[PDB]
Amino acid sequence: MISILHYGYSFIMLLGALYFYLLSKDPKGVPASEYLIAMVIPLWSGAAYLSIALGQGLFQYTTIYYARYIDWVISTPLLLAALALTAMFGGKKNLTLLFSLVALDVFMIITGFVADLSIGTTKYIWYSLGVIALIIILVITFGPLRRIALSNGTRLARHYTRVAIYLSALWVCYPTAWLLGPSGLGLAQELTEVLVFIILPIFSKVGFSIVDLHGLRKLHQS
Amino acid sequence: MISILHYGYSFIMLLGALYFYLLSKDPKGVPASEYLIAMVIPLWSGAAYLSIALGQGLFQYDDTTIYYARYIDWVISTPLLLAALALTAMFGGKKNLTLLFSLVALDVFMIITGFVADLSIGTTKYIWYSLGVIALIIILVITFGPLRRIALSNGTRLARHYTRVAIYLSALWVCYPTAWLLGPSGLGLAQELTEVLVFIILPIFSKVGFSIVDLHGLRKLHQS
Amino acid sequence: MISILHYGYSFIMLLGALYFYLLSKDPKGVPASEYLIAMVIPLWSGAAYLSIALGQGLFQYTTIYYARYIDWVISTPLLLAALALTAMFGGKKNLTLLFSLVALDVFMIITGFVADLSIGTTKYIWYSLGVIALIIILVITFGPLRRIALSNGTRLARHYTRVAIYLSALWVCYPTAWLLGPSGLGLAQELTEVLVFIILPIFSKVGFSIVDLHGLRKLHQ
Ligand SMILES: CCCCCCCC/C=C/CCCCCCCC(=O)OC[C@H](O)CO
Ligand SMILES: CCCCCCCC/C=C/CCCCCCCC(=O)O
Ligand SMILES: CCCCCCCC/C=C\CCCCCCCC(=O)O
Ligand code: NA
Ligand code: NA
Ligand code: NA
Repeated sequence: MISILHYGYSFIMLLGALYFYLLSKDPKGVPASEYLIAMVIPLWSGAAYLSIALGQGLFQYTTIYYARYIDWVISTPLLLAALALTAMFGGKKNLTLLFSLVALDVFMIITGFVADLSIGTTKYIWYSLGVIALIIILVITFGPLRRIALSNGTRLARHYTRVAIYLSALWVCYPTAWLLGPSGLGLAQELTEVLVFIILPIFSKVGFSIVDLHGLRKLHQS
Repeated sequence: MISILHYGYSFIMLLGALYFYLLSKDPKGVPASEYLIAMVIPLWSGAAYLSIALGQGLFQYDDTTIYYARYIDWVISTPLLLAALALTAMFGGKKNLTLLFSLVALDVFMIITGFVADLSIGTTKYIWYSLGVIALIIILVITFGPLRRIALSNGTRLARHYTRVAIYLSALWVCYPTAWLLGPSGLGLAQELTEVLVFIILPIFSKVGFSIVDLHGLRKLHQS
Repeated sequence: MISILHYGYSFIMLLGALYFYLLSKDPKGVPASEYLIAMVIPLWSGAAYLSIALGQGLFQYTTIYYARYIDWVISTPLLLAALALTAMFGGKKNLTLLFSLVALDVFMIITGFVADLSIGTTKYIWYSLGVIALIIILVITFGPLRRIALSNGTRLARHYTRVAIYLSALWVCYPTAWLLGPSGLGLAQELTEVLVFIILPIFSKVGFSIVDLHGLRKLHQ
């Protein structure tokens, strides 16, 4: 079942990527960079999850699904780049703030991988450092990055706020599931965790970019 | 012989790098970025191939030898080659860094699928290989489609140079997956030594030859 | 002792990062990018050294403190980015020159890691390539990068020269200690090398950015 769930996930990622490609051909004032990011996220995630479907992107250590961290260390900084570019839509870019989010996010994913390879107190030290990074990402998202969005007008700021809440609600679920599942407290079964880390990322990747791209495209004049 | 071939390759990479450095000192309207890219490609490749010459950048796996240092080479040198190609198309005009990074992403993916295919067996190997070939097809579609249209937007003379470089690169690059499939990593029709020689000769043309053709052509556009 | 030294180091890195964050809130004409670089360097290094403190970022092979290379491959190109941005302060950026330093530096760290995994002549081939990369970094630092600093006026060039000497003096210590210690000739003891690679980087990361940011901030008035 776990293999078939990952094949299904990879197929959905491919369909999402093809949909964003089709949208990119009639871009409605959204820059090509947003369409590229929206395609790379699911194609990379799809490849990483295909490796799990094929029985390659996991090892016994309990099963470490290490291909999830290979996925996230690329897909999650790109999702924050997408969020930042939405805040900056129609205005000056702040690439310093964008790269601040990239740095926090790459660190967060690495601490999760090291936490997964760790045992005892050590595991929860790494986990806690990753949670601290996520807290700072959310502080930036609802603080300075939101102030940039507000500077780009009512309609853009409304859309940014929707995308920021959508992202934040889904992202807090990842460390929650991690802690409850086999990598942490071992309260939830492996299959439960697998389903959560199939369904969450469908919404976090393809769902996020449908919401984000549709909302930006709606701002288009003629 | 295999060790000596790799030492020889690394020496040729170093000579190429020194030549591009000397050209960079009298740049003839070509931006410093193009000279830097042209030097990083052969120096990185030369270091990776030095690791093979020293007996380090390879291991035994499925009874075959995986020359893993080739993938360490290509995952850096090949996206830089497409960046060089893209910057040629954009010469004298607005840069499209979105298209350039599209090529970088496709290319890094392509090299990673090759490495994973090499570590794989059976149907799994050809799934990864096939995904890398699809990435190369999309790179070539970009090269002869939208990237060529950018070159044409920069005028007849630039577009003539771009088209020459695009054909040169494309002709060499389609050889890599062809050799890979025929050789020990794939169907095992071609012998290890044949594959070693192909993956010594091809990259001399793909790296140093490409940047000689590209930089000479760009420098020729300069009026002194 | 080795574990406690690494915990202490990680704590000093955290305090440095928090100090640079506080400076960033009243930036005195220094761009946000400089404060971001100044924070990433010690936080990344702190995390890498925490892995050693916890007994994770090392293996027996001699002990390879592999977490040092994970640290340096990110922290050292960022330090050269900081140095390059200082030279370019108040003028046009030369990102080609900056990325030239990044490329040489990442290569240098990788040769050190490969040298550490190597034995005999092979070890010293990789080590020598890394030393050549460092010499080119220093030639750039005191040649073309210093000429950019001089183009940005007397006060900036005075500050740049101070931070270039500070960085250069510390950086030449790393390959010297590496060669003398267990990874090289094995003349210096493991504990001596551990202390050198605790003290040097405190000056190379937090000390460097205190000197750099204080000097740039002083140019505001
Ligand atoms: C294991 C994973 C490895 C990851 C692999 C990473 C690849 C590194 C290189 C990428 C392409 C570089 C892009 C080049 C940037 C564009 C240059 C540019 O903008 O040039 C401006 C102009 O030419 C000057 O005046
Ligand atoms: C091993 C960890 C590797 C992490 C690499 C980072 C992954 C890719 C994400 C990078 C951030 C992309 C930022 C794009 C900025 C676009 C700016 C613009 O559109 O003008
Ligand atoms: C590991 C595979 C993916 C790694 C690379 C991902 C690249 C995609 C992300 C960023 C695109 C950057 C676009 C820059 C836009 C600037 C404006 C322009 O000139 O078009
Ligand atoms: Na967006
Ligand atoms: Na070019
Ligand atoms: Na600086």
